[PDB]
Amino acid sequence: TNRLVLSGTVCRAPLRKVSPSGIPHCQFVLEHRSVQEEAGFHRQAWCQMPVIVSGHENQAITHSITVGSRITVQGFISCHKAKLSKMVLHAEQIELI
Amino acid sequence: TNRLVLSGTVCRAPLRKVSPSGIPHCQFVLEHRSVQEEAGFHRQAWCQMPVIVSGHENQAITHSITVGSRITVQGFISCHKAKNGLSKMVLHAEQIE
Amino acid sequence: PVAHVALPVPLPRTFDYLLPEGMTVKAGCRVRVPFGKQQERIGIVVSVSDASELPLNELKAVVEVLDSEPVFTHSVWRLLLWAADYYHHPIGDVLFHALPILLRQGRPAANTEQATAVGAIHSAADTFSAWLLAGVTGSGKTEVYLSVLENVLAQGKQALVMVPEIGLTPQTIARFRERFNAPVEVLHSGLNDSERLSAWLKAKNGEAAIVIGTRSALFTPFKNLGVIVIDEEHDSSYKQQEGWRYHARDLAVYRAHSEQIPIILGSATPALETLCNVQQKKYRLLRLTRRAGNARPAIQHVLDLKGQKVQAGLAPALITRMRQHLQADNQVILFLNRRGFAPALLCHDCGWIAECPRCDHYYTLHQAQHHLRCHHCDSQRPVPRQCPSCGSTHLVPVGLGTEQLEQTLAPLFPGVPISRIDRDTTSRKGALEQQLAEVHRGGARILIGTQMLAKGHHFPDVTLVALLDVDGALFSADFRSAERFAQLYTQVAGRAGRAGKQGEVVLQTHHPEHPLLQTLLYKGYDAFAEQALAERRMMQLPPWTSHVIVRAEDHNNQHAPLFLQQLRNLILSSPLADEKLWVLGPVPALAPKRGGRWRWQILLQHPSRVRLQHIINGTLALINTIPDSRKVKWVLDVDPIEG
DNA sequence: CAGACTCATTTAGCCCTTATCCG
DNA sequence: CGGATAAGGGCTGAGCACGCCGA
DNA sequence: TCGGCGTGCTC
Ligand SMILES: [Zn+2]
Ligand SMILES: [Zn+2]
Repeated sequence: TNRLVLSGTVCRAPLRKVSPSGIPHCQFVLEHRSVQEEAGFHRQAWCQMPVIVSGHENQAITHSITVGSRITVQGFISCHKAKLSKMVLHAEQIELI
Repeated sequence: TNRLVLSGTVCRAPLRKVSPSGIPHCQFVLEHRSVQEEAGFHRQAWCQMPVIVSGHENQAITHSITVGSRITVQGFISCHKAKNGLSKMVLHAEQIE
Repeated sequence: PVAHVALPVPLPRTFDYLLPEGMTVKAGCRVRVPFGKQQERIGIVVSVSDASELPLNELKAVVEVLDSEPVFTHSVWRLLLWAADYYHHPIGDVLFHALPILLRQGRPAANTEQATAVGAIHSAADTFSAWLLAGVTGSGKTEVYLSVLENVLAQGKQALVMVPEIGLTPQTIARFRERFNAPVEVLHSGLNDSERLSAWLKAKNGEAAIVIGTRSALFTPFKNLGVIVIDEEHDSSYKQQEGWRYHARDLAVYRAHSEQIPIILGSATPALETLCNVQQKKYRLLRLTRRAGNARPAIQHVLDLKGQKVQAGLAPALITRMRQHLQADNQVILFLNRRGFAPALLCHDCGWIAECPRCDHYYTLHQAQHHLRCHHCDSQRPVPRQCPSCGSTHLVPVGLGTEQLEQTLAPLFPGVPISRIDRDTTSRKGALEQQLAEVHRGGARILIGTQMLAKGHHFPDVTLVALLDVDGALFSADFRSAERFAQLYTQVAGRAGRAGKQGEVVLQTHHPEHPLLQTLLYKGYDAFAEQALAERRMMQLPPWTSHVIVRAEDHNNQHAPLFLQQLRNLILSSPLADEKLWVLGPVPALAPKRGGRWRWQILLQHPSRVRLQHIINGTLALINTIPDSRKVKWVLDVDPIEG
């Protein structure tokens, strides 16, 4: 069991690159600001999440993700060591509004 | 919408450092191992995302963790602060098996 | 004629009044005189003349003359005038501060080395000879005091004994009463008004032989004063910091000089200025190091703190040493100059820390009382449950305090009682005695306390002294912090061990290679004092120069900077000021906000104190041209002990 | 593991308020 | 039971008639 | 029409 759903705005600029295998790749950092529940007391939650989508055909949404009121990305998440990007996101499903 | 579903084993023994005016907290590290597959190739998922349990309502389930056990923790993703910037990314557990 | 009358008014001017025919007054006589159309206040006559600035018919009359004899003696009056001129304070306030409270309203006035030192003091008699007694803690300072006092009393004169704190008065008056058949009397703010007036009258008459008290006992007149004794001259209690800010030691030295009587200053750790005067041949030193009665010196150790598994602020080596000493049925004392449970409360999510708006200072956490208390304005606040910024409930105590130490050493030591003493737990007079009673019972006990452990209390069953969180004296902006830390460390370490048992001292720090710590640990306090005095000689510091600080407090941080800039401009634009004068610009003090009011200061430096005094007098005469002098609280502090 | 130089202790006005001893 | 006295606190260690401004 | 706040002076 490994899945994530996150809603937030984009940060910096959406980089789009083509892998040598022919699968387009888009990398961007998501800015999240929301309020959640913690021990029955409401508190705000915030984080910065780099998203590296590696879709080929279903990633057509990436052409219009630079500007968006609500950007939602869903799919697998896994982080790694960086000997400064430690927590990374490489989901596949992307939704706008 | 900020919700994360994850499963795996425990890496570090849990800590029960209490807080003033009650509201105890649990400090332990979750180890997750799985694989990801899609169109074109397959991906690997492995790192050590920490999990934080707060409040006395969930205190009765934090027991019997010991050192390694297959558990699933649900919750949102929030960051922390330190002298090295973000320095970590903890998971706020809401539902525990 | 016209009589000059001083009143308790913050103005450096003496009013002039017309004496009706048939009444005569002298210098320093209380006179009931009207002041405006409000009430007939009480004033003191400074001098009598024949001419006044105002027309003679314009002046008013004096209702009644309380005393036909001056309340102050000639020497006391001269000292009061000299101090008023030196400290740039209004004469009326200075004169009335030296009077008893009951008289202010006009109520009816109504060893081989020890023998050598005593012989030298006796030989230097009937002359102004200032002596300094320096030696290891536990020496025969009291024995030398008794010897010199009995030698003085052999001629039938009187004596004055000064102590820094009220709590030390009983422990020495008991010995004085036991040794001396002559009556003795105390005088301090602890006593009632009637008792203080009785002490004043007995001192004036001359029936009382020895007067023992704090800095307020220096102004008491004596029928025939023979010697002045100052104990623990390096203490900061001798320097007043409210109202008239004088120094007891300097005034006592001036009194000895004017009256031509011996004065003895005794302290284990002499102040830097005293040692500078000794080097300048102004004072005569006497070293009575006699091992404090064949008592072995303590063993000093330095333990590195970096990269160690500290359990509640204690290193494993320190824990093992404490356990070993407690196993041998000996008490252990730990020094931590903190109070409360945690010095600050920190949010684990966003880093928010509770801060006092009126002080810009982090709140101190108390767990027993369960509230946040400010240590600068005594504000009371409850312990927050959620962070006001992010709303998280992960507030964690951070830092170490005596309360936390007492809480956390219980699991480590199963059957070792723990005793903690500080200001918080000593709010009652009986509370102190019972806690000291428990220590005197012997056995095994752990003592946690602040600098209150360095007072007159002596524990004969403590063998290990450990200092915790000594950081702050090595990275301080103040140049006197090292001296204060060294004095405190010497006082605390001097109590380690006893004549029979060998003491051990362990110091915990993150910088064991610092020259200050090495010099203070592996060498005596005298070597560090000499090195620091030489270093200050290389620079320009108050031990070798004169510093006067003009502090200004602003309710809105607006008028103080401009007022201090105008004052600096007046200081620089004066024929009295020379190039050698060094004046720093308006900068915030060490505490930019203490009671909701911003603080700014100006530092004046000059190699000669007389020239600086003349410049300050000229500027004060020229203050009247500065606008907006109101609504700003400013004071002059001569030779500050802080900043 | 999360803050740096500090902190903390000390004596001495003044009017108003509260609680206690003595004739 | 009333008078005198000891212990504690809260802002302040100069203040009032006078004139100006906001409510 | 009346209360709160910013000035010299008091011999
Ligand atoms: Zn917070
Ligand atoms: Zn405060």
